[PDB]
Amino acid sequence: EANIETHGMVPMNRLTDDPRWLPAMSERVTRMVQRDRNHPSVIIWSLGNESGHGANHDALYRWIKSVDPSRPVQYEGGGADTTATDIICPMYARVDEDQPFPAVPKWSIKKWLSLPGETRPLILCEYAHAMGNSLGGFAKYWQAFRQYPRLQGGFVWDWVDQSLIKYDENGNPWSAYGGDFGDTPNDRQFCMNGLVFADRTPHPAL
Amino acid sequence: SGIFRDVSLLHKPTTQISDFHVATRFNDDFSRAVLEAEVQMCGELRDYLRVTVSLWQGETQVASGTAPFGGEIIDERGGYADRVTLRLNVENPKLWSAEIPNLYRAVVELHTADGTLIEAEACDVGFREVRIENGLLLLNGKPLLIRGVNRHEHHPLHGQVMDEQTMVQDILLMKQNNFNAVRCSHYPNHPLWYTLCDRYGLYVVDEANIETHGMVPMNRLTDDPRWLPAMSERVTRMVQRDRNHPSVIIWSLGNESGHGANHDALYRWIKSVDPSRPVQYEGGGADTTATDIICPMYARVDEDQPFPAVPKWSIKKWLSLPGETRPLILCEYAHAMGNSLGGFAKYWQAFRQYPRLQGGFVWDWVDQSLIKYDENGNPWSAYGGDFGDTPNDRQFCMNGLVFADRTPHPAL
Ligand code: NA
Ligand code: NA
Ligand code: NA
Ligand code: NA
Repeated sequence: EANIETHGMVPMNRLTDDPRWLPAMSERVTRMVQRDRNHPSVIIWSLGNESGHGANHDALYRWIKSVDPSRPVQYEGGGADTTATDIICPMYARVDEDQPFPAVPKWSIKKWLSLPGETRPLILCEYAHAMGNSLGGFAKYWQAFRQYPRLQGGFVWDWVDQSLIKYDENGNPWSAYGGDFGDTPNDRQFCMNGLVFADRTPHPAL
Repeated sequence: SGIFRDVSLLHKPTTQISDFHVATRFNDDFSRAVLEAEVQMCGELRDYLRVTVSLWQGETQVASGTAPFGGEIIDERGGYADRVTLRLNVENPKLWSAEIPNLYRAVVELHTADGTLIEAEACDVGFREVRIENGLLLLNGKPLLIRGVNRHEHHPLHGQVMDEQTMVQDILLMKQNNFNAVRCSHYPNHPLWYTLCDRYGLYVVDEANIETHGMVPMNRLTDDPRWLPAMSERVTRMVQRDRNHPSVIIWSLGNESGHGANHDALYRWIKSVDPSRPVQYEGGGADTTATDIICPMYARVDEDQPFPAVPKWSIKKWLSLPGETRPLILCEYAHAMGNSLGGFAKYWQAFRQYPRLQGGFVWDWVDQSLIKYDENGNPWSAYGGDFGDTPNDRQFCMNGLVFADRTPHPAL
């Protein structure tokens, strides 16, 4: 995945729809493909994450398709099914329940496949948000993946808690999140979404 | 068996209207319509002969056209000298639908050039466009949601003889219980039925009288070209009879006859002769090349039924199978045998959530019970083998939302 996320912009595609930022975005995509295109484990290129959908995405999608046709390109931003992705790749679309947000709805993944004119496979780039005591309803996803041919799985969010170690005054280490370093404004425990702890000990969800 | 519909004498002149077709074409917002009436004559062609086609709404004549016989050039040999096609413009036509069944009256006059009437024929015209576009069945540009029921022609005292009073009672009860569509399971109905559906507002699936369900396999006759002439008359004579009715929105090739090459042939025949209506056919797995609509019977909402060559996928799953783009409308679902219709709300949740799930037709409208009489004279409702008839299938003829006297079951 290219090193491009402009999530804090308002709207999200404010830079990715601007041709002044097309040269900077183009180097994040093209230098990734030039570096990693011989690795067999890389099967899909991603244009980045949470940067809306802009014309720069469409351009860099087509660049990758011209330079390396051996790998699909995916990109979730701007509604998970834009012209910049070969795969319907939503984040946290539910199995049976629609979430009808105004310009970027998250249809239920069963419903999304049969929308008129939709033919791509669907692979969730993020699903089953493993924040703390979580992964409830995980079996519903895997029932749906096994039943529906174009539901070809997805990527759990995510592998490892992003906790950092701090030390108490007696020397004992402890796992720290968010604003435990004086860092403000922070987002507290939202960095810990892992199936495993930061020392790679498994959570029960694993 | 027997002579179970009307018998009539019709006197025509020797020079006569022998056929007429009414088509309606629209612009993209349906604000201008062209009525195209093709009229064919039989008998002596005279140069004085004329056809006038007039369009009437209530009492006001909206469009008229007068032309001698003579079609446009068709091929190297010419055109039909015994046909004439009139095109009438209608500005802002009142469109037909099941919600608002706006009807015009078309009159087709065969008359001489000095104005002497030879013979008139006529039909009700409903201006509507039925089309499948981007995987959805549209009526007048809007995606339909089919609230349908299958309806046999059954009367508990008269058997299979239909009368206007029972037809009107069925249509009223259907509309009063929020049905908008009826499937003619599984044959062309009495001719009055389509008139009443035109006037009251029901979408009709008009179905050829072809079911070979008892064959082994089911397509043993329908895949045999020796039976193609017999099947071809059941389809072509239905389309020639009923193609001017606006309530008929879909043609059906029949029911439960497998999938044979004769189905593919007759599908393509209808598509060539009448492109204004989709063709559907369930047999051979509900999604063959002989149907424009995925039209399974009793496919479940969420549960697959993976039968070996004719699986019934869950209707949500069926829509997204690779290469599948058609709308899905169950030709039969929610089998209303006795105390039934459990799980009916699951279907209607699925129909409302999924755009290409455009509804279906409940099996079925009326119990096929017949009345017998006990020794003291009291009537009672009889099924299956209550007439000494064997082999029989007992109470399986009673699958209705209403009793045979049209009293509602609780499922209605
Ligand atoms: Na799958
Ligand atoms: Na997070
Ligand atoms: Na629907
Ligand atoms: Na039955």
